[PDB]
Amino acid sequence: AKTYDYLFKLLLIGDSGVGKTCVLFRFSEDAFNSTFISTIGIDFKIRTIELDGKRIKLQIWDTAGLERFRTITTAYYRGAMGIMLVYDITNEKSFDNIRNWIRNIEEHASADVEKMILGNKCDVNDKRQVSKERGEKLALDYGIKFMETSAKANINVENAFFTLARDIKAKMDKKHH
Amino acid sequence: AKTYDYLFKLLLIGDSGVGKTCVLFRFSEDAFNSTFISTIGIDFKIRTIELDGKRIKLQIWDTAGLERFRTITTAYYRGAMGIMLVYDITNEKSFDNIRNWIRNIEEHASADVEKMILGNKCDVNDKRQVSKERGEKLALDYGIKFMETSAKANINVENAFFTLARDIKAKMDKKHH
Amino acid sequence: GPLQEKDQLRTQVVRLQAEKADLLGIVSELQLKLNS
Amino acid sequence: GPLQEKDQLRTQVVRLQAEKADLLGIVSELQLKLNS
Ligand SMILES: Nc1nc2c(ncn2[C@@H]2O[C@H](COP(=O)(O)OP(=O)(O)OP(=O)(O)O)[C@@H](O)[C@H]2O)c(=O)[nH]1
Ligand SMILES: Nc1nc2c(ncn2[C@@H]2O[C@H](COP(=O)(O)OP(=O)(O)OP(=O)(O)O)[C@@H](O)[C@H]2O)c(=O)[nH]1
Ligand SMILES: [Mg+2]
Ligand SMILES: [Mg+2]
Repeated sequence: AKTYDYLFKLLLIGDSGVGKTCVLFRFSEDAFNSTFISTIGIDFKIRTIELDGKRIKLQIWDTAGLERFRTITTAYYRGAMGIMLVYDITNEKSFDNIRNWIRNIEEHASADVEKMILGNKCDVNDKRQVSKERGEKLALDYGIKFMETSAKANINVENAFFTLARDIKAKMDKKHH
Repeated sequence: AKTYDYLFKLLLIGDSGVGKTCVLFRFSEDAFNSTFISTIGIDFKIRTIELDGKRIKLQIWDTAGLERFRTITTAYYRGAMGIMLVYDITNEKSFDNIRNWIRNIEEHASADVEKMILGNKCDVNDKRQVSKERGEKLALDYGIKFMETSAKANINVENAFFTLARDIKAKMDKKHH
Repeated sequence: GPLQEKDQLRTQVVRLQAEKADLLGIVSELQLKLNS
Repeated sequence: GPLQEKDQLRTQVVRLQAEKADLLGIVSELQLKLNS
C-alpha cells in the first residue's frame, strides 16, 4: 500500500557547523550527537507526519554548508517546497550570512517556496552572539517565519518542521480549491 | 580514504523469477531466501573484490524482469560495463528469451560491454528443462561466456562475478597500454 | 542494553531500507528525464 | 542467537549506509548532468 497522501521535499541550508544535520537527526530519529561530522555534499532523511488527518511524507535533504559543495547542493534547490535557513546563535557570522543564503534561494529555488529561519543552539546561553530580537528582526525584514531551536535539548525542532509542513499544505490545499 | 582502485558497473537482466536477486544476494551477502519478492523496478548492491592486488568496487544493479518495468530498467543499460544475462534451467521460456535480452543489450548498452550468460537453479536437477549442452551452444552462437549457477547451493556465483570482473579489468588494462 | 541495542539496530535497518527505496526511485526518474 | 542477530544487524546497517552513500553521489551527479 501507498504510505502517504502528500509528499513534501524539504531542504536545510546554512553555514557549516550551525547544526543542520543535528537538527534533522533530532527530528528524524530523536537523537543528538556532539561529535562534528561535516556533511559530504548532501544527506537524506525521511519522516512521515500527520496533518489534518492526512499522512505527510517529508523527504528532507540536508545540504553541506561549505562553499566547496556549492555546485552539488545548489542543484537540490529546484524541487524544494520548503527550506530551513539555519544559523548558530553562538556564531554571528553564520547569522550575517543568512542574507546570502536567502539570495541563493531566490536565484535557484521556486519563487513561491516556503521558507523558515532557525536560530539553532539556543541551549548554549553562555556563548550567544546573536540576540533573539535580532533574529526576529531579520526574519521580519524578509517576511519569513522565525524560531530559535536546540537539536541538543529538543526545543522547537518538532514545531519548526510541523509549521513549515503546515504552510506548504495550506498553500497546496488553496491551489486545489 | 578512497576504498577502491577500479569501479565497475554491473547489471543483471533476464525474465522475472529466474533468480537475479537471489544470485546477487548470494554474492553480496552469502545468503539465500526461498520466498519470492519480485523486484520493483531496480535494486542495488555493492561488493569490493581484489584482482591483481587491486581493489575492485562492483556497483551491481539488479533489474526487474517484468516487461512492465522496461522503461525504468532500460535506462540503466547505458553505463554498464558488464551484464549478466540470467535464465532458469527449469524454465525453457526464460532460456528462449535470452536471445531477446541480447538484442535489448545491443540496442541500449555500449557496443563493447562485457557479457555473460548464467543458467541458474542448476541445483533443481529434477525439474531441469534446458540441458547444459543447449546453454553452452546458445552462448557459443553469440560468442558469450556461459556458466550454470545455483544461488541456493552457492555454485559458480563467485566464479561468475569474478570472471566478468576479470574480463572488464583485462579490457581496461589493455586500453591503458 | 543488548536488546535495546538490537531494537535500535532493527529500527535503523528499516529506516535505511526506506531511504534506499526512495533514492532508487529518484535515480530511476532522473535517468528517464536525462534520456529525453 | 541474539549476538549473532546483533552482529548481522550491525553488518546490515554498514552495508545499507554504504549503498546510501553511493546512491546520494549518483543522485547529485545526475542532477548536475540535468542542469546542463
Ligand atoms: N549545544 C548544541 N550543539 C549543537 C546543536 N546543534 C548542533 N550542535 C553541534 O554543532 C556541531 C555542528 O553540527 P552539525 O549538525 O553537524 O552542523 P552542520 O550544519 O550539519 O554542518 P555541515 O554539515 O558542515 O554543513 C556538532 O558538533 C553538534 O554537536 C545544538 O542545538 N546545541
Ligand atoms: N532452488 C533454487 N531456487 C532459486 C535459485 N535462485 C532463485 N531461486 C528461487 O527463485 C525465485 C525467484 O528468485 P529471484 O531472485 O527473486 O527472481 P528475479 O530474477 O530477481 O525475479 P524479478 O525480480 O521479478 O525479475 C525465488 O523464490 C528463489 O527462491 C536457485 O539457485 N535455486
Ligand atoms: Mg551536516
Ligand atoms: Mg529480483
